[PDB]
Amino acid sequence: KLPGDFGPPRGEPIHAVLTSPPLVPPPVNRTYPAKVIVELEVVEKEMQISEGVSYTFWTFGGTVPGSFIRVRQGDTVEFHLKNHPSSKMPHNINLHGVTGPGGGAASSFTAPGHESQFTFKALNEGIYVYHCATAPVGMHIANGMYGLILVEPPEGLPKVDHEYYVMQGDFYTAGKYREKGLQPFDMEKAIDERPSYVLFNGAEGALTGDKALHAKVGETVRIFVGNGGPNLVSSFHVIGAIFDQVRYEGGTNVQKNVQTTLIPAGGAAVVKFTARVPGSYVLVDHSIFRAFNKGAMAILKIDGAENKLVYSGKELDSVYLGDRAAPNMSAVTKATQASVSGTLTVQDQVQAGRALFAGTCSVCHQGNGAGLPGVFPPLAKSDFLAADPKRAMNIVLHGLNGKIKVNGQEYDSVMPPMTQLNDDEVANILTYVLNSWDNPGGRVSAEDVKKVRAQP
Amino acid sequence: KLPGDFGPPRGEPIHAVLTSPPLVPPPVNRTYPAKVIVELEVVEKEMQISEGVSYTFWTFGGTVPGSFIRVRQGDTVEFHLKNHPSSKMPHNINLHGVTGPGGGAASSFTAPGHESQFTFKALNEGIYVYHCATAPVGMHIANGMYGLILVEPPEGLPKVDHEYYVMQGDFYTAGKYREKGLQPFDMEKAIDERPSYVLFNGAEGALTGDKALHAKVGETVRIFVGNGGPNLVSSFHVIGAIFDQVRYEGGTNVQKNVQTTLIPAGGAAVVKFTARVPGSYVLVDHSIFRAFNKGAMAILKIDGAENKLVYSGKELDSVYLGDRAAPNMSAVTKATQASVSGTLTVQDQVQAGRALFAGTCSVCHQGNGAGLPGVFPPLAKSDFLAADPKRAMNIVLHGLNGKIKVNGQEYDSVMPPMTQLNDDEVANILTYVLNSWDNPGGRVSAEDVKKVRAQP
Amino acid sequence: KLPGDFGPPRGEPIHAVLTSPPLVPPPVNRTYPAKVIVELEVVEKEMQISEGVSYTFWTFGGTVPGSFIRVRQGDTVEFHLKNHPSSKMPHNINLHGVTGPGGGAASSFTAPGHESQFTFKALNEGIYVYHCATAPVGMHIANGMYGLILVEPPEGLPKVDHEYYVMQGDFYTAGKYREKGLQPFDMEKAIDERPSYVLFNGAEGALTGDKALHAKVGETVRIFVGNGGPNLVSSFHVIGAIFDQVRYEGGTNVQKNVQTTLIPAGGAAVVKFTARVPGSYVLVDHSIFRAFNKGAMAILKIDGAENKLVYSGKELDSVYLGDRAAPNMSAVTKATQASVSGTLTVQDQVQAGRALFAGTCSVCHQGNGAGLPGVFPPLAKSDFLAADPKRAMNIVLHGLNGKIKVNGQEYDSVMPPMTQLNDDEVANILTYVLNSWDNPGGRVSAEDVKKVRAQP
Ligand code: HEC
Ligand code: HEC
Ligand code: HEC
Ligand SMILES: [Cu+2]
Ligand SMILES: [Cu+2]
Ligand SMILES: [Cu+2]
Ligand SMILES: [Cu+2]
Ligand SMILES: [Cu+2]
Ligand SMILES: [Cu+2]
Repeated sequence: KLPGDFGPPRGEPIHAVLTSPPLVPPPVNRTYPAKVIVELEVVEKEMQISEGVSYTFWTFGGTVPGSFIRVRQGDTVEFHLKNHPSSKMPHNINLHGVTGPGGGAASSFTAPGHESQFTFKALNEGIYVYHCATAPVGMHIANGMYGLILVEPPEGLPKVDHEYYVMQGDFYTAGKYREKGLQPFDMEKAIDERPSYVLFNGAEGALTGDKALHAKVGETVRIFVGNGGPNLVSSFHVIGAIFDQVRYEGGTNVQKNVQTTLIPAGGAAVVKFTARVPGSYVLVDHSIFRAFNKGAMAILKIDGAENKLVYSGKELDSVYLGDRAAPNMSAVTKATQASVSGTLTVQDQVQAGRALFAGTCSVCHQGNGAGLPGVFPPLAKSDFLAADPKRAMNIVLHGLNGKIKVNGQEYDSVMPPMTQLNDDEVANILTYVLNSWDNPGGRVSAEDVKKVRAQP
Repeated sequence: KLPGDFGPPRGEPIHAVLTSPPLVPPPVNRTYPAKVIVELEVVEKEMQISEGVSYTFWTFGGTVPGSFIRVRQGDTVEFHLKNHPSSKMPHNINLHGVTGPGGGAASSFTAPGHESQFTFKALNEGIYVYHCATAPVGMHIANGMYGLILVEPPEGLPKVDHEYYVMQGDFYTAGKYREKGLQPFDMEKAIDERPSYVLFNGAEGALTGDKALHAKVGETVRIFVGNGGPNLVSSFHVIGAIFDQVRYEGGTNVQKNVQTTLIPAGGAAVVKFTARVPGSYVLVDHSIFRAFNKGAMAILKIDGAENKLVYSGKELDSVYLGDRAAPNMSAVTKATQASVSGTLTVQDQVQAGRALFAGTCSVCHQGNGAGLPGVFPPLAKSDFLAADPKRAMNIVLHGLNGKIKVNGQEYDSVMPPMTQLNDDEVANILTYVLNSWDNPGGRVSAEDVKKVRAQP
Repeated sequence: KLPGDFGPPRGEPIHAVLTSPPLVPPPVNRTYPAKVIVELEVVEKEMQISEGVSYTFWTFGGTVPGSFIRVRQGDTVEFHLKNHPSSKMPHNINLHGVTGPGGGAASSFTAPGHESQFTFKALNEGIYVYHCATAPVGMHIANGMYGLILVEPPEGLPKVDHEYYVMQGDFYTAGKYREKGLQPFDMEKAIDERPSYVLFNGAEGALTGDKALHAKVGETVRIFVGNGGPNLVSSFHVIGAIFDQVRYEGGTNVQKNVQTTLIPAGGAAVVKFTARVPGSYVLVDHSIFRAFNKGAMAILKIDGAENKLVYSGKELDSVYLGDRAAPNMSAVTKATQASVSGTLTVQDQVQAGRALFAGTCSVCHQGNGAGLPGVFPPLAKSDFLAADPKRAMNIVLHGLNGKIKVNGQEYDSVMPPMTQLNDDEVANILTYVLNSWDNPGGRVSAEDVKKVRAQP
């Protein structure tokens, strides 16, 4: 007999439990094969990919990644794909782990307002990516059409305290990283495999700050980790921790005691972690510019007792978490909305600048702007700043080096350029600085920065 | 004793069986070590990399990938490399799995019209890439100079019903993807790892349509899978199926029951598949823009009985196979030749357009141009098209959105731009549309499209 | 108990042995857990990334990669990070394998002239990358802030004859590959993952020529192999040899008998090799343009007796090692310094050209400039060259094809363009050619080449 040869479906049909990320459906907890009816609906919708940056996502079930599907090896799955009548595109589905043409894609082609169905036996146990397979396939996947399906072994997976759902994807916007507004898909960037964002669960900050995953010291955590791509291979890593186990798809091989593991485009793995020390543990793609310049960071926050014999030291994690150490960056979202409305206040800018100043500036100038005498000059009550507050725009954009004097102290160092910052970002940061620490006040606009950036 | 310590060569020397892709030489079927004489000749030659796109390939044995070499662990191999006198470049060979300097490259340097020889013992069992290692090494590999050598274990590999030879490579043309004509190698793209094509066996469509690999339900298939690079790592995947086994090079580890596996640049693996359900099973690099935008798709076609208990659904695989669902795209080849000759007819364009319309347009407008009332507007007898057939060029290149009326029905949707299409492609597709379904006829030329593309 | 539950530290504290690449500290050779005090100092310093190309590296311990740290599983490590007062940036450290927030980064933030300390228990055996984790994290890593820490199993690793330390990194210069002078970090290239250099141990030629690693026939070699990134995944390969074992981080899985293995960004592996045949064995990233166009080649040189039954052939390894076959390229370094000083002589240029001519030109024109009658035309006493020595600049930059006559012999072949060569390189090569083999003498300057390159 084939694999999953467990007998005919028994009992009543089961109408399947789908879940939204980062959560997983419960274990099926049964010892017999069932007929499982799955209903999944495609929805095309604008969502925020980053604070003040909107994108038209194409979704399975209203989320990126799509709704999580959980069945048992040997089940017969009757799959219903609906395409919402608001959709502009046709869609379909390819489930990895399906035995058949297109993994279902050949049978699930569904126009807006229609529904398709096909049936498959889940022969292969494992964790599997599913995704849309409608031409142009890459555009559909790039727009967010991917998720996971778990096919349990017949005895179920071992019990753990938490199960979570995390999926990486690469995204291609016409605009640059953190450029505000509704950003179109960019086919040229996509073909060249040059993403503007690389994210977990469809957005910057999806799993950071107040949206972190949780567990307690001593608890076990299983994460179902997908890589939807379309194009990147993840050097998937947990900062400050180790994986007890890493298992790809339905593979017989299991790797144990590793921290860094390569996930193919379209690949999926199950990882397991045991919490040992409190704090924030960071899931990243260790192709590091993805993690720290394009959004590829997610957090597991562990609460419980300290273990000073295992780890003893200070906890200044804003030095690397930067602007994602805080609970959120809602001040940026709000400043952007107010700017679109034409109602942007000085305070709107100050609070957005405060959020962005973390990491970006604070690593050298400190959270309080004091700097460090002789090494980093102060922004707090800075005579150099007050002498020519406009020149601060050039300093941020193009850097500063050479001998300067600030508040009666000599400096001879190097501030790197930060040209990657967008005009609103520079404007907001500088407005924050001007309105803090007894600086002269006033404001810098995005338009001011635009003019300075354009100077030869 | 070293590995492969099986005794001295016995018997008469064996003059080795080389094969062209996608076929493999027979199992050596012997229990003793032999002296094996291998003769391989380099040939530089123009071949079609895509329909109407020529490239000057540099080849081992006249093909990309090069001729497959099959020996037994413990054999002594006397390797003769000839370089055809028509060659312009010198060449050599590095066989992975060889124990010695350059894997042979140090001893096989061969000018045009010359022959070299070196001898090695095959100590290491496994599947191995070989390639040219002549400066500039990357240019030689990019031009197609790679293949596989199998070193069998002494007892042979387990018997299977079919053995096939598939090798991925990344290619670098001065022109864009599907731009017609003789395309030079592009060193700048190659250094930047920005390929224009990513292919199996040296050409788009090498293993699709009427050139698919075959097997029957119940049969086992072994594929020797190489990645010649030069630069890309393949997220190697089979759509709608699973690999029973994946083994890299001569490694002791074997992974079982996986669908997606990472093959390094210069890597090789042996995969095994058991056919379970009829249909087309697609080998891809799941860095998806490679598979669906740059040519990285190959097909294994399985014939036999349906198994509706395992898979039950419709078979509309043109939705993802697109223009590669058909037996071939020879109409494109022919239209391109006629265009070069100055003898391009309306019918030449119509048939080339018909081939390209599959996937590219048919996913929304349907194979018969009818569209779907209220959702996708018709191209069949389209009053909107007839009203300004020229505007169709702008629609294809730059998309269309907003409210329009077509054949007495209102539409308010979005047709994405398709700027990646080349001028001949747009011209041919539109000529096909104009001459089908009682549309007004006439034709669009590549030159017409060029003018429209150049408008600001 | 956790992992590494071996008891409390015993004995006196041990002040740890750090080593500079390519060497490793000795095995700890003990059976009890210790308190180990580690002192590591950050130094920012200019070094040569390539001959005549300077870069401002940021280093742990004065080298790239940083000093190697070696402890035993179950040790308590008291980590002191100093930041030299000459530093312009703050720094910190994240050690993979540490159980705690940021792998230490949260507790080791250190301004110039300061010192930090934190303590951790080494629970996890394995080889691990460490790196700086100070915002912007990618810039710090790109500038060279990474190394390895080995956490031994309690019984120690098996004995071998040699242990070496090799770490790959990708680097991002404003200038192009081999463009001379002090090269700034290029943030735009880094974000796009488009490195100008890909190196082992921080420099082109760090481990080639007279800086090769050594062993003898019959000896075992262990290499601790890191990939610091920041961005690339290495298709890590040894030319002409095989790895007996490859083990990632602290993983339970060990792969045996492979030649090509994928190392994630931020990953580390221990590989083992047994020397069998004399010669030069090349460690490369087999994304081949990295290895042969961006510096990603290192050498293990094996001395001892020939084994003609295993490998019998000539040894012309300059065909692929090119300009790295020689002991060094010091003539390039010297010519560049003299050019900066305004004291560049004809002889300075001749010797620099001689070094660069290897591989680059010699593969076709031969080491003695004789070429091959009818196939490659001579540079030795070339009438074609003497007829218009200036035209040689265009020939190098833009190639040459078609019918020509040289020293009374007809040629009809193709010399590819070599536009990637920098102006000084072309000038030096041509000066070498003009002053060798009874050619007319004189010289070509970088400024001459610049003018020709700029012609339309
Ligand atoms: C990596 C260190 C570092 C970072 C990050 C950094 N700076 Fe600076 N900044 C400096 C140094 C050093 C100087 C002094 C330069 C010199 O010696 O020529 C400086 C100078 C300045 C000055 C002028 C002198 C003064 O004290 O008024 C301003 C204004 C300033 N920085 C603002 C910012 C802002 C705003 C940010 C973030 C957007 C930022 N800097 C990020 C190191 C840094
Ligand atoms: C993903 C869906 C999709 C694809 C693929 C697509 N179209 Fe369209 N096309 C549309 C939609 C929707 C409209 C109507 C746009 C609107 O509502 O503003 C349209 C409009 C048009 C029109 C004008 C209206 C009409 O019916 O005459 C033409 C002509 C056309 N398409 C031709 C093509 C051609 C040729 C191709 C392929 C090269 C193509 N389209 C590919 C969705 C698509
Ligand atoms: C891959 C082969 C190859 C390489 C590498 C190469 N050449 Fe050539 N070179 C040729 C060929 C072939 C010709 C003749 C072209 C023709 O037939 O039109 C040529 C022609 C020339 C000529 C003009 C004819 C003559 O003999 O004087 C010069 C000068 C020359 N090469 C110099 C160089 C220099 C300097 C280098 C390296 C920087 C170089 N070449 C690298 C193949 C090569
Ligand atoms: Cu879709
Ligand atoms: Cu897929
Ligand atoms: Cu070659
Ligand atoms: Cu190789
Ligand atoms: Cu640092
Ligand atoms: Cu790290």
